[PDB]
Order: sequence, then structure tokens, then C-alpha cells
Amino acid sequence: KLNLTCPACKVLFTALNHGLKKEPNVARVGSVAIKICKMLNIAPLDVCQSAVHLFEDDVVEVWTRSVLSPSEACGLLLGSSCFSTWNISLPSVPKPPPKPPSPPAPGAPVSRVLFLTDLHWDHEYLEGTDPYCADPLCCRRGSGWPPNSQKGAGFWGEYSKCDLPLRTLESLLKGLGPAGPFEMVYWTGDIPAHDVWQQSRQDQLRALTTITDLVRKFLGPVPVYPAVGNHESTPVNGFPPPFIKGNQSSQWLYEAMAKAWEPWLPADALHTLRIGGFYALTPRPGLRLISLNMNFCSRENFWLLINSTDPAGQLQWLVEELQAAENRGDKVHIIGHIPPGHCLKSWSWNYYKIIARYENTLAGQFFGHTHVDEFEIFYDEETLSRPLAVAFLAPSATTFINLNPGYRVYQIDGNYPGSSHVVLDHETYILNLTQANAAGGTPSWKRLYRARETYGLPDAMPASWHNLVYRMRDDEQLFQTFWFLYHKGHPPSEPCGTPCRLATLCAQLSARADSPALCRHLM
Ligand SMILES: *[C@@H]1O[C@H](CO[C@@H]2O[C@@H](C)[C@@H](O)[C@@H](O)[C@@H]2O)[C@@H](O[C@@H]2O[C@H](CO)[C@@H](O[C@@H]3O[C@H](CO[C@H]4O[C@H](CO)[C@@H](O)[C@H](O)[C@@H]4O)[C@@H](O)[C@H](O[C@H]4O[C@H](CO)[C@@H](O)[C@H](O)[C@@H]4O)[C@@H]3O)[C@H](O)[C@H]2NC(C)=O)[C@H](O)[C@H]1NC(C)=O
Ligand SMILES: *[C@@H]1O[C@H](CO[C@@H]2O[C@@H](C)[C@@H](O)[C@@H](O)[C@@H]2O)[C@@H](O[C@@H]2O[C@H](CO)[C@@H](O)[C@H](O)[C@H]2NC(C)=O)[C@H](O)[C@H]1NC(C)=O
Ligand SMILES: *[C@@H]1O[C@H](CO)[C@@H](O[C@@H]2O[C@H](CO)[C@@H](O)[C@H](O)[C@H]2NC(C)=O)[C@H](O)[C@H]1NC(C)=O
Ligand SMILES: *[C@@H]1O[C@H](CO)[C@@H](O[C@@H]2O[C@H](CO)[C@@H](O)[C@H](O)[C@H]2NC(C)=O)[C@H](O)[C@H]1NC(C)=O
Ligand SMILES: *[C@@H]1O[C@H](CO)[C@@H](O[C@@H]2O[C@H](CO)[C@@H](O)[C@H](O)[C@H]2NC(C)=O)[C@H](O)[C@H]1NC(C)=O
Ligand SMILES: CCCCCCCCCC(N)(P(=O)(O)O)P(=O)(O)O
Ligand SMILES: [Zn+2]
Ligand SMILES: [Zn+2]
Repeated sequence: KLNLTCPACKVLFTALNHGLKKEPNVARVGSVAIKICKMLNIAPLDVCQSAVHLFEDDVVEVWTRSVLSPSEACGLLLGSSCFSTWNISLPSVPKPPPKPPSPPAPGAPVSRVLFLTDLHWDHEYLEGTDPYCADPLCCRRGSGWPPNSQKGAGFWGEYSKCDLPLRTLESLLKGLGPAGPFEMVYWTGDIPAHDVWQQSRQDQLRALTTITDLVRKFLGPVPVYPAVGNHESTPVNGFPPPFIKGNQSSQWLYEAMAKAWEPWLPADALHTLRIGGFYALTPRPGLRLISLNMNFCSRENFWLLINSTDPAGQLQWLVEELQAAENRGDKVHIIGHIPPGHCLKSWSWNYYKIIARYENTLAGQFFGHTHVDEFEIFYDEETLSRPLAVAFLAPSATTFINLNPGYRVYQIDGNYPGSSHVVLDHETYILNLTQANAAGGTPSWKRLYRARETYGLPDAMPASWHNLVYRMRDDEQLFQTFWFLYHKGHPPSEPCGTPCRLATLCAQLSARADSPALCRHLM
């Protein structure tokens, strides 16, 4: 026991964790925290110096606490004095024995799938403004001007906490020629910018109509299959389950999507889309595309306080779609915005259980939301050792934060009977702002890398990505590459030390939220 109250403990972790974000050592930061404790009379210094001694005696205990923040660490140290359970009904049909997808045979075609996510169009982006304003979003009207001649916001964007003007997005679509042709496109939400404090419903629908028409303009007859992001509504993250009716429901948003996305989605899809913002359709024989609204898994969605149990019956709906694909022989692609690893515990554990059951039917999982080049591996529930699926977390088109613009393209097993529809390889394209915003610089999108090439993989199967993680656990050079691509070729100046490495690698193995057992082989 420590004579340390709940708010008191939060002041220390604040002054420490904020300090540990760039300060070289713990000692100097430890002194600041003790001085804070003294100046404000927050607690007895013996207790304060005892807490600093524990918060990070070594980085290991804190390596587990890499996720932990003040409220999260205090609860564990103080106790209870400082989210419901539920699960899904799986059909009684016995699980087919696991068998890997057969590699494509000679002559089997390939298909290219463009993947767009996190475009975050800022209607108010303005060149020359201050990229480091006080607001959560800058490079826009109201952020001010730079101080004493410092460089303002770049023309095509900036490496800061800023989003993109329409110019950079129009430039992205126009230069897709070399990346295609595309059989279809996946678009996992987050269309508006991060100007939350001034997002009316008119603004959000303006971003939907404006970007939808733009995408449709440069893709033309190619179908685009979108998924609902967490910024698409106002207030942000607020997606009430369909049991809420009236002007406070998300119908203003869902009925606007069904109208804007009608060219791409069939009747049955729009039906569910209007109700809960999710749908399922058949884009080609043998394949079933399922678009999930991961806002109903979101931690920021305050609406789930009413009933966080499978909101909208989506997972139960997902199970039915998956089980029907299994009986039919089809394979499944799931698209969403928030990756399952970032979901609420119950929702995530149930999704993890669903993916484990239908491993032979699932051929691809695609998400975004992280804005960086990541991937989440799923393991068998019985032993948590056989990688059986992969969720590719594509990088954002926007710069938010301190990143290069970029999109993703997937090579999948082609459109033919018996195909596995699995991802065979993928590529990432970027816009190099340092060259585009420079005097005389012109937009030129280039292929950053191809996965199988840089990583030397035999394929894009779960076992290969599983083997790529532990190769990076022991190969500092192979991880730096991944770390370089992680940020779309614009890493932070802060090198990723051995605690950062294992933390990043632990994210690659944690497709289930709150499961430390998934990273037991990292130290
Ligand atoms: C956890 O910390 C608690 C707070 O710690 C303080 O806060 C930090 C920021 C620093 O300032 C640090 O130095 C402090 O210690 C701490 O709470 C303290 O606990 C002690 C005893 O456990 C309390 O002592 C008692 O105080 C009362 C009130 O004192 C004054 O008021 C009355 C009238 O209201 C007057 O009559 C008194 O003369 C005082 O002017 C006293 O009444 C009481 O004395 C009586 O009882 C004792 C024995 O019980 C007899 O010897 C006396 O003769 C009296 O009969 C105590 O002296 C202290 O008030 C309390 N302070 C605060 C701010 O809460 C706590 O002890 C720590 N907990 C643990 C588990 O360590
Ligand atoms: C909470 O909702 C669950 C989930 O069902 C959906 O929730 C609402 C949106 C509501 O409008 C229903 O029409 C939806 O179907 C309710 O039922 C649970 O359903 C899930 C599977 O989808 C299952 O895991 C649970 O065991 C079910 N529980 C029950 C009691 O049927 C449930 O009615 C709501 N529970 C609470 C406590 O609010
Ligand atoms: C959630 O948890 C368990 C899964 O192990 C389920 O317990 C079964 O409950 C159903 C009724 O819904 C019964 O048919 C089964 O007989 C129960 N268990 C066994 C071993 O028979 C539970 O039903 C699951 N489902 C839900 C909706 O929570
Ligand atoms: C429906 O709900 C909206 C949600 O905000 C109500 O609020 C108005 O609309 C915008 C967003 O669309 C808000 O930013 C404003 O605060 C509100 N309007 C104004 C002029 O400030 C809206 O009033 C509701 N609509 C109806 C018709 O009742
Ligand atoms: C984007 O373009 C910039 C500018 O051409 C590249 O930055 C250079 O990187 C080399 C690497 O050794 C440095 O020596 C130069 O000083 C950098 N130039 C500037 C102006 O900073 C950058 O490498 C390019 N990024 C990608 C992903 O292609
Ligand atoms: C250099 C690595 C850091 C990248 C920055 C990531 C920002 C994340 C944005 C959000 N997840 P999204 O909902 O906009 O996707 P948010 O929830 O923070 O808004
Ligand atoms: Zn985003
Ligand atoms: Zn998002």
C-alpha cells in the first residue's frame, strides 16, 4: 500500500510520462516529479519518491506499461480505488479442419485492388500558415502565421499535425495509372479532417459528397467499396446503435452514404448500410466482401455506454455471412476502419474468436485508422501459436501527423473458379512532400516498396508475416527498414530503441485487445 491518492498518482505519471517522451534519463525527470509533489503538497515526499522509484525501476516492468498512461498505471499501483462481458453464438456446425490456401497455379490471373483510407480532406487548408499552432489541427485558416520567418505550411501539405487540401487528393487520384488498372477499390473511411470543434452536419456531408464524386471521377467504372470511419459523423466517434431513433441517430449520415455510394453498392447492401452503416456483397464469383462499421467496437464511441453488447447485432450478422460463405464455398474479405486490436475487449475477443473459426473461409482483412504501415496477426484460439490470418493496416493518405501522403495496392489471387482470393503481395505509393513543396517541385507519386521484395517473403501468408516479426526481433537492420516504411519513408528523428522495437513488434502480434500472452516470445 502507498499513501497516495488517486489524483495525486495521476500528477506524477503526467509529469513523468510527459517527461519520458523525450527527456534522456529518468533521474532528471524523477527530480521534477518530486519537486512538483513538494510545490503543490500533493503527498508526503517519502510516498512521492517511493512512487518515482516504482513507476520505472527498470524499463521492463514499464515495457509492459508502454501502453499505460496515468489513469492506467495508477489503477494497477493503487488498486480498484483509482465495459461489460458478452460473447457470440457460433453455429453448431463443426469447424472444417485447418488447411492452407493452395498457391495459385500457372496461368492463374492476378487482380489489383486499390486501397484508400484516412484521406482527411481539410476544406480550410491554407499554404504558409503555421503548422505548429496550438489547436489540434493546423495549416488552415485560424492557425495563424509562422514566427520570425519560419517556414509556413507547404503547398501540398506539411510534416506536422495537419491534413490535406483538395489539391493533394486530386493529385493522388490522377496519378493512379502506373498503380493499376484496378479490378476494384477499398475505401475505409475517415473522410473529414480533424477540425472537430467546427464540424457541423453540413460540413460532414460536404466531405462525403465532395470526396465520393472525386473518387468516382478518377476511378470511373471501377467499383469502390467503402467502410465507415470514426470521423464521418459529428460529434466525432459518436455512432449511436440503430436502437436510437430521431434526429440524434446517424440516419442523416447513413441515408447520405446510401445515396452517394449507390453507383457502387447493390440493393441488399444499401439496405443494411442505411440501418447500421455496414453491408455485405459479392463483388465476383467465389468471393464475399464484408464491410464492417468498427465504430460499434470503438472505445471513443460514448454511445456504447447504453449497451456495448454487440451493437446493431453486427457480429451475429457477421457470423451468419461467414457461415453462409462456408456452406457456399466462397471466401471472404473483411474491410473496416478501426483494426480489431484497437476495439473494446469483449468485441475484440469475439471478433478474434470468429476469425479463428472461419480461417479457411477468410482470405483477407483490411483496415486503416493507424495512419502507418502495420499488420495484425491472428493465432489459433486453442494454443495461440498457429498464425491463421492477417489484417493489413494500411497507411493514411493524409500527413497527420508528420507523415508522407500515401496509398496502398494489393495483388490478390485472380478472378477464376477455385481461386483463393488471398493477398499475394502488396505495394505502397507515396508523395514525397520534401520534393513537392520545394521551389519548382511537382507532384510525382512513386512506389515506395513492394512487400515480398524488401522483406524477401515467399508469399503474403500469415506464417510469412509471423516469421517476419521474429526476424525483426533479432535483426536490428531488418526492423529499421520496417520502421522506415512504418512512417511512409519519413520516420521521426527519435531512433526506435530496443523498447520501442519490442513494443512495435508486439503490436504486430496483438490482433486481440488486452492479451499480453500474444507477445510472450518477445523477451
Ligand atoms: C497519509 O497522508 C495523510 C496526509 O499526509 C499529510 O499530507 C502531506 C501533503 C504532507 O503534509 C504530510 O507531511 C502530511 O502527513 C496523513 O494524514 C494525517 O494523519 C495524521 C495521523 O495519522 C493526522 O493527525 C491527526 O490530526 C488531527 C487533526 O489535527 C489538528 O486539528 C485538531 C482539531 O481539528 C487539533 O485539535 C489538533 O491539535 C491539530 O491542530 C488531530 O486531532 C490528531 O491528534 C489527536 O490524536 C493523536 C493520536 O491519534 C493524539 O496524539 C493527539 O493528542 C490528539 O488526541 C492527529 O494528530 C493528520 O491530521 C493527517 N493529516 C492530513 C492532512 O490528513 C495520513 O496519516 C497518511 N496515512 C498513512 C496510512 O500513512
Ligand atoms: C444489448 O444488445 C444486445 C445485442 O443485440 C443487439 O443490440 C441492440 C442494438 C438491440 O437493438 C438488438 O435489436 C440487437 O440485436 C441484445 O441481445 C444480445 O445479442 C447478442 C448477439 O447480437 C448476444 O451476444 C447477446 O447474448 C444478446 N443478449 C440478449 C439478452 O439477447 C440485448 O438485448 C441488449 N442487452 C442489454 C443488456 O442491453
Ligand atoms: C457465450 O458463452 C458460452 C460459450 O462457451 C455459451 O454457453 C452456452 O450457452 C448456450 C445458450 O446460448 C447453450 O446452448 C450451451 O449449452 C452453453 N454451453 C454449453 C457448453 O453447452 C453461451 O451460450 C454463449 N453465447 C452467448 C450468446 O453468450
Ligand atoms: C438535429 O441535430 C443537430 C445536431 O447538432 C442539431 O444541431 C444544429 O446543427 C448543427 C449540426 O448539423 C449544429 O452544429 C448546430 O449547433 C445546430 N444548428 C445551429 C444553427 O447552431 C439540429 O438543430 C437538429 N436539427 C433539427 C432540424 O432539429
Ligand atoms: C524525399 O526527397 C528528399 C529530398 O530529395 C529525400 O531527402 C534526402 O535524403 C538523403 C538521404 O541520405 C539526404 O542525404 C538528403 O539531405 C535529403 N534531402 C533533403 C532535402 O532533406 C528523401 O530521402 C526522399 N524520401 C523518399 C521516401 O524518397
Ligand atoms: C508517427 C506515428 C503517429 C501517426 C498519427 C496517428 C494519428 C491517429 C489518428 C486517429 N487514429 P484517426 O481516427 O484520424 O484515424 P485519431 O483517433 O487520433 O483521430
Ligand atoms: Zn484517420
Ligand atoms: Zn480513424
